[PDB]
Amino acid sequence: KILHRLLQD
Amino acid sequence: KILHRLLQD
Amino acid sequence: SLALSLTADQMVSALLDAEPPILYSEYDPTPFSEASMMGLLTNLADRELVHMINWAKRVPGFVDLTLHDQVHLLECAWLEILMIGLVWRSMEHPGKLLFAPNLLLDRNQGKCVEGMVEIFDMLLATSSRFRMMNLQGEEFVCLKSIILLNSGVYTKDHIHRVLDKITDTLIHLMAKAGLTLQQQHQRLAQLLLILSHIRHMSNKGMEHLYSMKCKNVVPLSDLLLEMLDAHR
Amino acid sequence: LALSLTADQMVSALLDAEPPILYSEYDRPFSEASMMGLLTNLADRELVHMINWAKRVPGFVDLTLHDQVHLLECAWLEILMIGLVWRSMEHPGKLLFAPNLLLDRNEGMVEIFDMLLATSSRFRMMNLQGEEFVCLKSIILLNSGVYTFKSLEEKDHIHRVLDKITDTLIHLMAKAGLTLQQQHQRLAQLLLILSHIRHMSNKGMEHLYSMKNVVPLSDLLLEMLDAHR
Ligand SMILES: C[C@]12CC[C@@H]3c4ccc(O)cc4CC[C@H]3[C@@H]1CC[C@@]2(O)C#Cc1ccc(N)cc1
Repeated sequence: KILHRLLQD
Repeated sequence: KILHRLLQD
Repeated sequence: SLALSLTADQMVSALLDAEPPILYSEYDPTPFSEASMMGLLTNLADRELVHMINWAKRVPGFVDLTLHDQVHLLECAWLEILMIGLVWRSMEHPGKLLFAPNLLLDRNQGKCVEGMVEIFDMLLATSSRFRMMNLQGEEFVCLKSIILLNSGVYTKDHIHRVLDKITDTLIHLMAKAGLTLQQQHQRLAQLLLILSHIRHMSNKGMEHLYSMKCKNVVPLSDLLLEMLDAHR
Repeated sequence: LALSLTADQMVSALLDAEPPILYSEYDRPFSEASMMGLLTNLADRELVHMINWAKRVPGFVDLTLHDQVHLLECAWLEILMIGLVWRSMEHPGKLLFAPNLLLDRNEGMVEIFDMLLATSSRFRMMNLQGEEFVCLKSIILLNSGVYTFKSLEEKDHIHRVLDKITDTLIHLMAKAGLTLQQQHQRLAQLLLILSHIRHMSNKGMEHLYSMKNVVPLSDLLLEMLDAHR
């Protein structure tokens, strides 16, 4: 999900 | 409404 | 008017004496289906509402309010009050919800109704939280009356004045049990933040109750429908 | 790391982490769908800053990615609402979604609008301070999804950080000259408002589920929608 990838950054 | 009656009784 | 003059012990004793009784479900159980289990729960909730209305009138300061304000507060908080009571009497039964002394249900039985397992796990988690915190009965009646006065106040200075006194009563109980100043305001915060989750569970339950009226399978009482209609 | 922060180190860390106030695309003819598009477009751009703000909140990075996702999926709308209510405090009877987007009271959205207005008037009446606002917002992030989490399960770490923020709120009120009784009462008043913020968020999710109709929604905003439904 997008929330996961944005938290990864 | 029924709530009126029970609050007054 | 009169509530503001009580002491902290007089407030505790007044709230304890106003506690509604633990009602019973309809006996001869027969496992449950979706229509039968929901009929037992809505029948129980309707009978508890009558006692809740009289319990609210015994909450100090609640009678000083206008009839319209008493109606509004109960219309907004009735499901939260049912839930915190269910959670309270389910404390000493981990993994099970004591709806009634003859109606103790676990998470498995919540799957008879679709979408009820989510509410069940939320209610079970709240009970475990209270059990972990070692919630006392004196603290419980304070939280329940706080729900009654706070849940509808935002949709009035006298109500907030009574809320401050129940807050003083909460701190007075924690200082009684020997809790330090740091432990008092930390436990106060923990208890009040749980009310946010109780509000969340009520909102989720209202949607189910609305979709339940739109099903017409399990009957709902006129009183229970009027409390529902106030949230639409 | 978060357990070593003093009360002033907690406030300074939360103040430095504050996201910016973004601007709307408001101009000129306005359909009810166009007004909503401006709000959903604004909320989507705010979500990107909230995600990076959350990583700056002490203790949030100590959590698993799964729990960080869960806390944000449950609290994102509450945090948008308390921020809107905060920056709308000095504007009685109006909601400041953006500096160029100041909306007054004048389908069903009026219920959400009046509730947000009442929250803003309640904050203004209490004379809510910025140091208190940043504490309440971080409490919402850590508390709104803690009750919806196997046994591996240090969620006592969240309650440890929650107790640290509670000590921070009390330290703030003690500096303002409030007696011990006034500190406890104000602390209770602030946290009871979070129940109404949860109520507004749940009613907002029901409206947002209805919109996912003609008004377009971003891909991130739709993922946050699927969490509550
Ligand atoms: C109000 C409610 C039934 C009665 C319950 C009840 C009864 C008595 C009581 O002292 C407390 C409670 C608290 C929980 C209440 C349920 C929470 C779930 C519920 O809202 C329901 C339902 C429902 C769920 C799913 C579907 N499909 C339909 C209806």
